[PDB]
Amino acid sequence: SMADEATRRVVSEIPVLKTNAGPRDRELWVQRLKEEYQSLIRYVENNKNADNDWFRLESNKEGTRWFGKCWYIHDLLKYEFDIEFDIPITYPTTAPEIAVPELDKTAKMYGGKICLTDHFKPLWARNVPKFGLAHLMALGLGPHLAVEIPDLIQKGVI
Repeated sequence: SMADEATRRVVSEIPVLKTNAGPRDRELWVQRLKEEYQSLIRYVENNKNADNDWFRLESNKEGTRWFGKCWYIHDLLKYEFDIEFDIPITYPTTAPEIAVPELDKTAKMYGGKICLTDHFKPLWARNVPKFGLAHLMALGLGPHLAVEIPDLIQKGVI
């Protein structure tokens, strides 16, 4: 319950996605992407109320390449990081691999691609295709930054 209660507490205000289709899937992809932007923009607006407007994302015309910025705040000091990911052909079953290239200074990184907890993959698999890029940010990058950025600051690499 407690895995289930926690996820829900983090994402219940984020629009659930419905369409089970990846980039190759024509109108279903077009519909999927509209769900991605729907879910992304509500999260971002909710984040403004939370005084935790911690990321911007944008995509190419076909919505297969993503890039943007995240912001972490430690001891009142703000840190910015460039982020990117491509959409796997197998999305939304296969979660994308988020890259923070400029950190490629930490061991939790293979080219620029961060290393999430072993707990993320099962968490994503249990929810396919309801979770999207909003949830990847909310349940993946978010908790990663809360462990990684304090560690790197302490290690004097940031």
